[PDB]
Amino acid sequence: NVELFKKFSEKVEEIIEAGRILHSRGWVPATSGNISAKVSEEYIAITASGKHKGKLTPEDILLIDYEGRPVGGGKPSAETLLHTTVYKLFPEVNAVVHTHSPNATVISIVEKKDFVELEDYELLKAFPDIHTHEVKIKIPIFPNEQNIPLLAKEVENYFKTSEDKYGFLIRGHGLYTWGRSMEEALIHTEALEFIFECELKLLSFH
Amino acid sequence: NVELFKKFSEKVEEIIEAGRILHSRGWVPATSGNISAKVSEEYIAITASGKHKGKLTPEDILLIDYEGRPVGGGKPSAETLLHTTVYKLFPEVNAVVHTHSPNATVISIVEKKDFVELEDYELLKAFPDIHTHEVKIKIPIFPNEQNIPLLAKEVENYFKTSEDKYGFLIRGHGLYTWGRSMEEALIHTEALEFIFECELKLLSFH
Amino acid sequence: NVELFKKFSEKVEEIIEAGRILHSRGWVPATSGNISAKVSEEYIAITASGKHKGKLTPEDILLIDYEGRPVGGGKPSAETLLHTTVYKLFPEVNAVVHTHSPNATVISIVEKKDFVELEDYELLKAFPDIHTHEVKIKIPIFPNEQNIPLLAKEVENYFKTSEDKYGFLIRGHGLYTWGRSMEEALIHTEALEFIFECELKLLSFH
Amino acid sequence: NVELFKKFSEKVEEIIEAGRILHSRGWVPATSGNISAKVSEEYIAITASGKHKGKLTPEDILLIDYEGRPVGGGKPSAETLLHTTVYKLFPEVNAVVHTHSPNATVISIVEKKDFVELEDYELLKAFPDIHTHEVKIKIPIFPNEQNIPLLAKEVENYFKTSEDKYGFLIRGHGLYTWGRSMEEALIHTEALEFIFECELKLLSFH
Ligand SMILES: [Cl-]
Ligand SMILES: [Cl-]
Ligand SMILES: [Cl-]
Ligand SMILES: [Cl-]
Repeated sequence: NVELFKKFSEKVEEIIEAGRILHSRGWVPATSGNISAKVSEEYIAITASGKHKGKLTPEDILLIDYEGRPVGGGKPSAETLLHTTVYKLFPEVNAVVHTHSPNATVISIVEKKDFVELEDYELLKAFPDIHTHEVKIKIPIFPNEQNIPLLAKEVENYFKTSEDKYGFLIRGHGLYTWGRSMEEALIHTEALEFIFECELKLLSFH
Repeated sequence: NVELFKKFSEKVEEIIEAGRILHSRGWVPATSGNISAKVSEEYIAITASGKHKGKLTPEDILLIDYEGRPVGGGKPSAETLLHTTVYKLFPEVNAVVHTHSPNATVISIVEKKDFVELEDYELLKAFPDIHTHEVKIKIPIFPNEQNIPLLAKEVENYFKTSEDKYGFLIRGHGLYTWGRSMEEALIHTEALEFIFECELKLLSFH
Repeated sequence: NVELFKKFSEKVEEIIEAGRILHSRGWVPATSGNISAKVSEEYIAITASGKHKGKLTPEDILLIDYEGRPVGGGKPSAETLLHTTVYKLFPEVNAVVHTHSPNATVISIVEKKDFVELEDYELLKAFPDIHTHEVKIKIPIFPNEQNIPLLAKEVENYFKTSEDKYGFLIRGHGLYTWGRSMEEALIHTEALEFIFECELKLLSFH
Repeated sequence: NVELFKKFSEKVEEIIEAGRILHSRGWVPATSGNISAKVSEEYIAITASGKHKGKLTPEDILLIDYEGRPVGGGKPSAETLLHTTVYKLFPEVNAVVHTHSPNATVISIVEKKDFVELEDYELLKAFPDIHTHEVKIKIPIFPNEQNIPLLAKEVENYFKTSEDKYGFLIRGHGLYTWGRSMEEALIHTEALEFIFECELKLLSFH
């Protein structure tokens, strides 16, 4: 079976910790959000969807394949499909974080354009990874597509053709980001959650 | 006397902890709110109304009957009647939480409709209990009925005939939720408090 | 010299703790606010005005008389006069807390009427002391009177003739409350700070 | 080499702590902001720009000269130039703090005038250092000048000719303050961040 058990357990502890941190920020209320971490080139560790991310225990962490399918046999879910999609788009990514903050939810409902943009040299330093011809951090907003494979399709199309790879928003579902490490993903989450705060606060005088 | 003393003491510790958690969220300011836990099919443990939920001690926890009456003889109160009402409506419920957050209070005053609604698949996972023909989490708002038995009446009528059983709001009094366990009730409280946040924030641009 | 030293030291520790609690709430930013505690019928312990209430040490606590004068000889200050005023109005009061929250400051500037009112049975339980013919918690707002003795005069007149004795606001200076114990004062502060939150939030849609 | 190593290490620990405090306030999200401390009349310790101020370790602290140049040879940066500028303007200053809060960022975008003002006797006590003919705490706003030496020029001109020396804002970059000690700088930061809160909240009803 190899040393998967070793890496899996490490990701379990990594995810439980990430969950306590997210919760302390008010970004994963009452079961919303989800967290995943790369176990190996064949398996991913992902938080069970109905569990509160702020009180995880080993039993709440599931092991799936790059097809979003649960190793112990099963059918993929929207969340499981969406994470694997991220892993496939960015081979360097080892962690995916989905938050569901009040600001993200609200922005998902009032933003008329299909993206949120800000331009913050200050915040760019959080994405030393991304090289682009712009200085504006951009966050694409995807529709609440009930058709999962199509939603995935649009996300792939966007990121395959876009220089910016900060994260994305799915209206009525929440924010998604990722990183080469859980630390990098959390940092990205914070950066984006910050933008959502400014974006709205602006639209409280506009 | 049986092992009531055993269960009572466990609920005391459960309630004091729930109170510290609620307070840390700013949901039980200066004595507002109240917490109750099922001791047995004949008794309920409830927080004394004039005590700060964030600094409870065993002496602040009262023992009442399913009639809202204080075991040591006494006359029921509005709060005591309202909780027992919840216990009677839902036999599976073992804990009731009443919060009084700034958002809930405000919503109690500005919402024109008699309910708050949102629709959040994400948040629905917090109510694995409820099965309905809708995807919108709904929260009924009841009037500041001075006539307690009538208020109770309306709450009973609503929930006896409604598929949704998330919680309810009493204008000028606060939010009410419940769960099969204190943990489940707290999680529900968070989910609903989240909706109140988005609801208002929306109405800051509408 | 008696056992003043005993009581003084107890109030020192009481005040330092009250200060850490206030600061954690964001109610005493950068030196604003002040805290006082009754040492005896002849002396009061009060926090030095230029010290940050969230990092007090014994050296930051001053001992004054019921005349606001610093025992070691000196001339009274506005703050010292205002607290002694409170102590004189309410003989049962042993602690006075002055906070300076963003909400209080803002309310001090936008409220057109000379008082803030709310009516919250829920919050009334925080003032088991006050008996009145009303159900609305009321907070009088006094002008930024440069003439200290006149400001004091108006405060005395108000409370000598008013049934409500929750606390008061001095525009451009901050909120004031008190209690038979520091715990009671802090609880009152929270109750009033809560009202300031709702009051404004309302005026974000009105 | 002298005892620089002694002082440097002390500033390292001072800066890491300041960073944890700033982060807990939500003022240095995802790498934004920066912190510096005077090591000697020839060297300054400054936080690396791309590191998260809330998770600093000795390796993230750089040593530069009063010319903003990195001792180990290198070319100055905007941040490094801006801090040294502050150190040169105020010889008593031993610490510089740059925050990047949601409020500061937002204010940087909506404030039409080139400064923010408030007038708060209460807050003035936080600046026992500054003597002026006014009672209003003033914060000058400088443009997002890509031309660094010119930005520096304007900042110097302002403070060389202004009685107020509370701090300043660079649109799209963040708030800057300083103090004779890190504690004094943090206190100033809080005072200014408070004003930004009130300023906006006002402009939510104006
Ligand atoms: Cl807003
Ligand atoms: Cl709002
Ligand atoms: Cl507001
Ligand atoms: Cl606002």
